[PDB]
Amino acid sequence: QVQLQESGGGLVQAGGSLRLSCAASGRTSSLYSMGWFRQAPGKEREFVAAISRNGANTYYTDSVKGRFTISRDNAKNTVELQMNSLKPEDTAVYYCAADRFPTMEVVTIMTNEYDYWGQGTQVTVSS
Amino acid sequence: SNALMIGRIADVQHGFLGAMTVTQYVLEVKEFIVIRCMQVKLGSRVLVQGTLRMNRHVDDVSKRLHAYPFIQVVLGYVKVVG
Repeated sequence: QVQLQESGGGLVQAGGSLRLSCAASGRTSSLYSMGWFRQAPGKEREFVAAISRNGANTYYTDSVKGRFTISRDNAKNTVELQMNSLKPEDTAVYYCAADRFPTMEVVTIMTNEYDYWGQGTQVTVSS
Repeated sequence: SNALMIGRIADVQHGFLGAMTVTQYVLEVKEFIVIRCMQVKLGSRVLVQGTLRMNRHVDDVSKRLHAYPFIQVVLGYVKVVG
């Protein structure tokens, strides 16, 4: 019914940058808030960044503020995450998620409220 | 514009807009309406009191003005009457 496809990850050095992209297909008419989440190997999945359906409201976890930028294009059904000034601490598997909650401008800031999850893309930062 | 409505909570959102955190619920009255706030959980039968807002926003693709109506609570209340 809904498939999420992450791309753009991989390996980089400290201070470097990547741009993660997430394409959504299927019944995208039921998708609203889109968000990026990450899981360091062995720990809980954690909120990184999220954006509302209209793209007017965005939210970021404190430790990526000023380094990460989330955006979206509704004509292409894609959400993007520009990652700059990367640190070893950012090493994790990144997932794009979608929320079913029918709202235009409000961004969902709670992880367990997201309904759809992609397979994930590995991001490794080394020094 | 005042709304007094009875329904069941079908979805819950801990959200954020305009630098302010909000909690929203989907009220399945079957039609539905969103209740915005500035003991209520998934499955609750509730009675809601608040201002009906049309809350019109311009669609990105179609470029059309659409309503995205919600019942605002601040006067207002949300009473679990299950």
